[PDB]
Amino acid sequence: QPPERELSRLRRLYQGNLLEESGPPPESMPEMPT
Amino acid sequence: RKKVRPRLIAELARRVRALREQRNQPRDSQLYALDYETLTRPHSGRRLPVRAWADVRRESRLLQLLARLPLFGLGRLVTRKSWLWQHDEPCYWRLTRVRPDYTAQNLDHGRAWGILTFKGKSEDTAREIEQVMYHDWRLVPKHEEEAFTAFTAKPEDRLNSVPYPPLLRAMILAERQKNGDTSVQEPLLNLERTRMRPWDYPAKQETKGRAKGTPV
Amino acid sequence: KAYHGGHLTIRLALGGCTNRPFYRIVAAHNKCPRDGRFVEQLGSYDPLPNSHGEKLVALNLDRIRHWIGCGAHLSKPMEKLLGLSGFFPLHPMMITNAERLRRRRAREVLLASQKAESEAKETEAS
Amino acid sequence: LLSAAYVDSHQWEAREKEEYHLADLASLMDKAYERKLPVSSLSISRFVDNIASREDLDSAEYYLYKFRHSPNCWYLRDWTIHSWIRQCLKYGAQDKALYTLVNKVQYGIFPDNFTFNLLMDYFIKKGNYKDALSVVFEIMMQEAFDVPSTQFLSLYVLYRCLAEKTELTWEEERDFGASLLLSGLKQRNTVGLSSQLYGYALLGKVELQRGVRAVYHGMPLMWTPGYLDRALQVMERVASSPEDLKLGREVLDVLDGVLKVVTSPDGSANLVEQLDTEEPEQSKLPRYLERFQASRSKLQELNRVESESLLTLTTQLVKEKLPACEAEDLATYEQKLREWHLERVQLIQREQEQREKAKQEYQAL
Ligand SMILES: [Mg+2]
Repeated sequence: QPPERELSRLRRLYQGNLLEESGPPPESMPEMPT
Repeated sequence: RKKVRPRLIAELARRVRALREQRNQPRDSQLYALDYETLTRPHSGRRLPVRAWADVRRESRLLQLLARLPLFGLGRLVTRKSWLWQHDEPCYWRLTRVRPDYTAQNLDHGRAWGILTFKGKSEDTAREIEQVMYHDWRLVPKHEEEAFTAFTAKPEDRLNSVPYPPLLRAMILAERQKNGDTSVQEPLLNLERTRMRPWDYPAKQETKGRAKGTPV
Repeated sequence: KAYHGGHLTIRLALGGCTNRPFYRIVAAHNKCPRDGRFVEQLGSYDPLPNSHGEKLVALNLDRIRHWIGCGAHLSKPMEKLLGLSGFFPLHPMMITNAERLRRRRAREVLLASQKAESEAKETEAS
Repeated sequence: LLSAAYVDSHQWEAREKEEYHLADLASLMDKAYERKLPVSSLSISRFVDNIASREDLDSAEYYLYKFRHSPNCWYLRDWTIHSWIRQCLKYGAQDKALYTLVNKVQYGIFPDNFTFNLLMDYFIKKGNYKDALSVVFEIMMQEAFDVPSTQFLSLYVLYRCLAEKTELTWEEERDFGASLLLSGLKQRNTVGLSSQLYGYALLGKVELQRGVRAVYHGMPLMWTPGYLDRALQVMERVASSPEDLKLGREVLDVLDGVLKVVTSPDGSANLVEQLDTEEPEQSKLPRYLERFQASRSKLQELNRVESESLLTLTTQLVKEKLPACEAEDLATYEQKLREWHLERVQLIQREQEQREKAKQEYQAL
């Protein structure tokens, strides 16, 4: 997980062209829905 | 052979073309002029990238700051807004020489030299400064130099050695057993010799190219 | 052709027929055509599973190390192959793409569960 | 404020100067620019030295402009710049001196602290405190408050103008704020510490009303937000200082007014320059107002407030200390004149040698 100060530094650099923040990915591959 | 005839016109053209280039070399005031309404360079009609538009209107060029200072600000410190935003540690140039473009009617284009201090670490020799025509420079006030330049280095925490890749580690250990060297030491890569500079680290201006003098 | 400038690179040269791709790993000057003049062939890559279900990669690891020691660059597809083998570390985008796929399948599973819950509401309505 | 001895021009007028007709020298420089050839610093020096009339100044102003926009602009000599201001004062062309000084980027006139005092004092004696203020702002833009004499004169002009000016525009607040702060920092007296708190207050006003970029853009000031925090620090330092230091009452009222006004108000250059984690200055105003009252109570409790007006305190400081500075500055002025005389002789000698060699080169050719 990036440091919170580092996430804010990027939100300032790319202000106005940002995407929703992504958290930690799932620990394993989610089983394919069938 | 001996039927390969000489080509006088080709030799004449090469020399003549080269001579004209030296005579009609463009100046910094012309190559780097800008139209702020359209953010397009008249010399070539190149439009600046979108991510540079805000700073071109909001920030100053280096020699715009230095033209207002006695001796063109020799000895003064200058930093860049990009560095201020990206790096917490002090990043600046200590100006040593400055060659303004006399042709410019405001002496706002030229070349500069200085000593780099990037992320708190200072180089030992002065070299030419790159990206002098960028709208990114901020002059440091004299009264704020002491607080600005104050830096205390932290002990380096980036690993100095790492494991070998899984296959390359097995090939090393296999060679040990074949050659009779018996040991359980883990092969380790040394990263100290090959440590990379930051991507925004200043580059060598002396070896950089300059744009040609043919208008578009 | 008589090239001026460029560097040696290790890349995949596409061979085979239509719908039957096959690659030759080669060391070649970067400016040369994809399937043209090369310096050395360093292996082959067959991207189609064989009878045993195996995609077969051949790497001349002795010659590959020689050309990397002489300045040879690596193409991004070749960096991925060396990472899968274990000769190089896994490429940053191999890891990121695997994470993106994990986050995208989690959404699909969640949406299916929500649809099943919506279907359960339909079952409750009867 | 300065004595007649400080502004006497007997020493400058007694300098050894070469006699060159301006017309002849004018032709030499004109040919060089036509041929795109560099002009000597000694040449432009000879022109300014031999100015003999009001009309000659206008021609020299044109040639100073041409020299600035030439390959050897950097080599403009200090004595040449000082003589220009001396000639401007001599023939009544003070407006021209201020014009060239304000348009430094075009003419290249960067005077030393002694020269600044000569021009600034002329306006002060004549009562033209609008032109004198311009000289002070130019000194601030160049960050040239090194000599103590300049600091005293600059603070006297600033406080006298501020008293008359009840209404201040945001540009005026910024210019006055910077000038007071930089001049005040040099001085450790009560007037100096009062000017620091006065300057931070004015700049803090512009920071919370128009943004921090209005303060630092094109100004010799820092870009880190929190100018009102710097103002409060001056109060906390004086209150807690073991040594007895006092802050004028007038400044404390100004800071109180600024805090109240900001607290209860009634193309693509639009960027958020501060990190999201850092608290905005506006949100911190409630805490700032509590610190002010606590510091004011401690200062008044310790009797560290000076009822006397800042203009009256500065006037006493100038009278007490300025006489001593004049003697020191005048001694350095004589040393500079001798240094300039020796350097000028070296340039003249070097020119003679190259010309003699030029004859030998043609003889060989
Ligand atoms: Mg780049």
